[PDB]
Amino acid sequence: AVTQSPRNKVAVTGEKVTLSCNQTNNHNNMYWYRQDTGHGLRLIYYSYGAGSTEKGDIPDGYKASRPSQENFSLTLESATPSQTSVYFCASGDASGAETLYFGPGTRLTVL
Amino acid sequence: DSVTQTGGQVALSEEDFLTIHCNYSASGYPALFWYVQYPGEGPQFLFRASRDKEKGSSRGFEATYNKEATSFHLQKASVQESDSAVYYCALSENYGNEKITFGAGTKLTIKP
Repeated sequence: AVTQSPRNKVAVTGEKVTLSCNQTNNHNNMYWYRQDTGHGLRLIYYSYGAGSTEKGDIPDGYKASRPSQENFSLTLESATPSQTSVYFCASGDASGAETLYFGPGTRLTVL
Repeated sequence: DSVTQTGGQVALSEEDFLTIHCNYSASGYPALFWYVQYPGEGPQFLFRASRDKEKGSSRGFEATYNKEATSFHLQKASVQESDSAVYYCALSENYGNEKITFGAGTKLTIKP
């Protein structure tokens, strides 16, 4: 339904990291979240539809791109240790009050 | 908006009565949700509720939209083995922002 890549990633401070997200049901909405203990899931960036991008609650250090309807990617231009968490991408199903379906997630560690 | 899960961790033994609190603050009628996340995977839809007094349910769990007390407490009379994972309370703003705000989550560890 929604797949992410890579599943596991270790970067060094300053490395440029791109997380890739692919959905297969063509929903207009896609979201990028990071999950941290004590914070649960926080929105970084989200997309209302192809060719557009919107800042989430904690976008600093990130940028995202929605070239198409099926793909939404998240990029960490210069990775910092604080970006070390689990990233989850999700598409929004409007027919269910925007019920989300997440990809497996990307475990990113910044050394 | 904001969602609060007064419980960060919850330890219970098989068949114990489960209740994970969810209190919130919104700017209108939002739709309340509950997601379950098992080891190694992403969060998955459990159930939702759009209107106040409405009750959502699945796999034994359930919550009731109580707009007055701005709560949506998750409950399951008898927690099994496969229940041990993380639960997130979420409020979807499908009628407004279309942004979904999540709680801090709650890890449930069930011992035999």
